[PDB]
Amino acid sequence: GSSGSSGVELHKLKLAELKQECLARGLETKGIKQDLIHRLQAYLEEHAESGPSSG
Repeated sequence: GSSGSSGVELHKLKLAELKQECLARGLETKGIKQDLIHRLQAYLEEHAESGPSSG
């Protein structure tokens, strides 16, 4: 409505948060912050729910 935030970003999440997400998903919680995020994004894009059909 006002002064709100529409859209979640992994970056915002801390190292502990990123690792937690990977654990629940069942991915490798190894590497650094970038490693966790990169893996999360790759998985999201691959296991995309809605079609990319943009426009």
